[PDB]
Amino acid sequence: AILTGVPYYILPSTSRAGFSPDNLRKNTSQPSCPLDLITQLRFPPRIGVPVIFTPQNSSLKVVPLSHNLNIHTCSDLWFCPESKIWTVKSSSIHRGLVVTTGGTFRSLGSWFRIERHGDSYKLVHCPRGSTPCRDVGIETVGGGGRRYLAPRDRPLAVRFTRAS
Amino acid sequence: AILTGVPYYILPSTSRAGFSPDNLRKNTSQPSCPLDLITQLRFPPRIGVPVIFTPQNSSLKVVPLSHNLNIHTCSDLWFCPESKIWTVKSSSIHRGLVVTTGGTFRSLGSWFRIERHGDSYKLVHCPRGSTPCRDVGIETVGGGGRRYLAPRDRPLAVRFTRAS
Amino acid sequence: AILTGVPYYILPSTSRAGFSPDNLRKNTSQPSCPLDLITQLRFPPRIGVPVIFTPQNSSLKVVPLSHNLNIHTCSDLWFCPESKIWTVKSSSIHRGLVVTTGGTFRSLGSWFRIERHGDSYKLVHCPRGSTPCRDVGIETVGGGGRRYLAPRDRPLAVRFTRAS
Amino acid sequence: AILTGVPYYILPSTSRAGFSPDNLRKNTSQPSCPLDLITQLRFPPRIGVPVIFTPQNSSLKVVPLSHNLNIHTCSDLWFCPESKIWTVKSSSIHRGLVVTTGGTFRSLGSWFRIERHGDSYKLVHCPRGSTPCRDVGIETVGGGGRRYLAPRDRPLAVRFTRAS
Ligand SMILES: *[C@@H]1O[C@H](CO)[C@@H](O[C@@H]2O[C@H](CO)[C@@H](O)[C@H](O)[C@H]2NC(C)=O)[C@H](O[C@@H]2O[C@@H](C)[C@@H](O)[C@@H](O)[C@@H]2O)[C@H]1NC(C)=O
Ligand SMILES: *[C@@H]1O[C@H](CO)[C@@H](O[C@@H]2O[C@H](CO)[C@@H](O)[C@H](O)[C@H]2NC(C)=O)[C@H](O[C@@H]2O[C@@H](C)[C@@H](O)[C@@H](O)[C@@H]2O)[C@H]1NC(C)=O
Ligand SMILES: *[C@@H]1O[C@H](CO)[C@@H](O)[C@H](O)[C@H]1NC(C)=O
Ligand SMILES: *[C@@H]1O[C@H](CO)[C@@H](O)[C@H](O)[C@H]1NC(C)=O
Ligand SMILES: *[C@@H]1O[C@H](CO)[C@@H](O)[C@H](O)[C@H]1NC(C)=O
Ligand SMILES: *[C@@H]1O[C@H](CO)[C@@H](O)[C@H](O)[C@H]1NC(C)=O
Ligand SMILES: *[C@@H]1O[C@H](CO)[C@@H](O)[C@H](O)[C@H]1NC(C)=O
Ligand SMILES: *[C@@H]1O[C@H](CO)[C@@H](O)[C@H](O)[C@H]1NC(C)=O
Repeated sequence: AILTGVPYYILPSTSRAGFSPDNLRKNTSQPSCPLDLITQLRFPPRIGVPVIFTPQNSSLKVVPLSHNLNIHTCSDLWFCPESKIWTVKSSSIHRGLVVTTGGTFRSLGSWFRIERHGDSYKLVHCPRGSTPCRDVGIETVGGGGRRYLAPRDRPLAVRFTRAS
Repeated sequence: AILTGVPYYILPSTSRAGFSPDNLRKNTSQPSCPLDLITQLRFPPRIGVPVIFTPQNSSLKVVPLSHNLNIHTCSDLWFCPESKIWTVKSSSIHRGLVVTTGGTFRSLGSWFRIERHGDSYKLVHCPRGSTPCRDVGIETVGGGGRRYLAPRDRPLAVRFTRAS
Repeated sequence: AILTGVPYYILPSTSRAGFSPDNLRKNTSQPSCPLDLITQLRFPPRIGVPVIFTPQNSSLKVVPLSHNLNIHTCSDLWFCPESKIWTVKSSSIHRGLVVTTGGTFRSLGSWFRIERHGDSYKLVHCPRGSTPCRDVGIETVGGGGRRYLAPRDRPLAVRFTRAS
Repeated sequence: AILTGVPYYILPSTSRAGFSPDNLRKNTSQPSCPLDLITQLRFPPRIGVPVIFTPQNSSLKVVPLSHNLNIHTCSDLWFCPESKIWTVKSSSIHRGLVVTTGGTFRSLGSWFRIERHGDSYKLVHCPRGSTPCRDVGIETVGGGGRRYLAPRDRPLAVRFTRAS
């Protein structure tokens, strides 16, 4: 059971290489962050930075699977003027959509879902909060060597583990 | 994509409780199986027994959506004299149509289709291989406590996991 | 130093999920194997089946990096009539090139190279034994849930470890 | 792809011995650095010190091949009064052209290009930002035992690793 409002790390189902907003990797003040990607921490594999899920249905203590929710990074340090809230933006250099921070709670572009996938989970992003949704996977194109979460063809199988 | 000929578990989109033909659940020799239902494994949830999809178009290597196919259970054990092939039968002791094994390849009553259902899928059954097709859902009436697949008004949203 | 004629396991740089020719996964006699893929062993991660490198330059005891070589599976069991030797074939369902067994030593399509990539290695496949080469990576398209090695855009970072 | 502004190690395509400006290798304050060479770290092999690429076209987010760019060392320590920017100087004590730091952004002598070299890459230097460009290779003459980058007839095949 995934709990509303409680911090979890998102990890690949088969690795301990977690994820962080880019601004937190760089760890310095930024004038702005027009495209703050969520990148994988790989050398060495590190747990990353937690997130919190907020179901569209405000009344729910347990996060429903396959239902609209918001995602935001849980971090007391933050080096962007923009929000911690996840969204999706278009990018030329990454040749399409990428997950980024700097969103807005309950906006049209803010909606993701957690869905079962094999014996674990996938994230999907749902434009306008409805189908058709797009799986969230790993991309490298335009990443210059790093891996970043993006709406993809192939979902990243993930699991959630409670933070600290 | 679902590949023709390859075994997949059928699973509810939000659950880990999969499905087995009753005869395999009982695991004992049967004199006949006039109504071998596909029952859900719930206590505890278990992935069940895989199936294989065979499109009506035998050229097809990838199973298409919204086209006639057969389904059969993938199991080396089999405790009924009848086949592993899925079909639909009427049962007054279940007040209506039920999914069962014991069908025949390419027969009038053997045709199902996989369709999109929101962010995932559903199975429908197509009498004589034509529309109207009816959604396959979960029933309980006359299951002696067990839940089993049956054509009904509301579909069961499902996902597919390649076996393993 | 990678030694000519000596068996190694190819592993991803950051996982213990190795690789096997499909025919060895199935472990039964096949009438033929028109497209025997090299698939990753993931549930649970397993070391896989070794390979042997044979440099184009027959005189060499140490495998040269960035030079033409052949690859063949090292296995006393074999369930295909075709060879253990790696090559690349076109596939419709996988939407392009895939690595397969069933090749021929020193043929035009038999040539791969091991090249340094970050702190480890990549495999590339070199049509006709010359540039331009294509990185070998992981693909899923048309794999029905499995991952298979294919000429790709993005290389799989790999390491080699001596077998048993 | 190499991204403008992002740090990468330059590494020989088949080796782990990378490169550092001499002043960083010595790690001691210098009164001037008339010829701060880029020397290879060999005993043992070490990845060295990253550089950043800046295309002459400042619009460009991805570094293109065969176009004028500047290179500079990425280091917070710096022991020369001169800059981190790469250039080429004549040195009669090295019998000819050598790569050095201490250049100036966008100057006549500051232009290098990344070109394809077989299955990998090479750096060339372009006097006045035009052809003919000369290959950058490794020399040793007058290096007091050390190997250093220098324009020459034979290129050093290189690869690039994003820093880390
Ligand atoms: C379900 O029914 C099967 C009946 O065919 C069982 O297989 C049989 O198991 C016997 C006792 O272990 C064995 O003497 C028989 O040879 C075998 N019959 C066949 C055709 O294989 C099966 O038992 C399981 O599998 C066997 C091979 C052992 O591993 C047992 O420990 C298992 O219980 C029955 N399975 C279950 C889970 O009840
Ligand atoms: C290379 O030169 C640097 C000279 O600036 C060294 O940094 C200096 O290290 C001193 C002794 O540790 C320290 O008191 C100084 O504050 C510091 N200077 C500056 C500007 O940072 C450096 O020494 C290494 O780094 C320091 C911070 C410590 O970690 C030492 O243990 C290191 O040796 C010299 N580095 C090497 C590898 O020689
Ligand atoms: C990162 O940034 C914060 C705030 O600027 C600083 O206090 C902290 O020490 C930094 N370094 C590391 C290694 O976390
Ligand atoms: C929230 O969820 C409950 C139970 O699933 C439901 O009864 C209620 O109507 C939902 N509220 C909204 C606003 O969707
Ligand atoms: C069956 O599928 C093949 C491959 O897509 C197609 O070309 C062929 O026309 C189809 N046959 C029928 C009867 O629909
Ligand atoms: C696989 O196949 C071989 C030869 O047919 C057989 O002898 C072996 O026991 C098989 N099973 C396993 C689990 O390796
Ligand atoms: C094999 O390699 C050696 C050293 O690299 C070389 O001298 C020799 O000419 C090579 N032979 C062939 C046939 O390429
Ligand atoms: C620089 O690159 C941009 C983006 O590709 C291009 O559109 C522009 O025309 C280029 N400018 C010059 C001077 O080449």
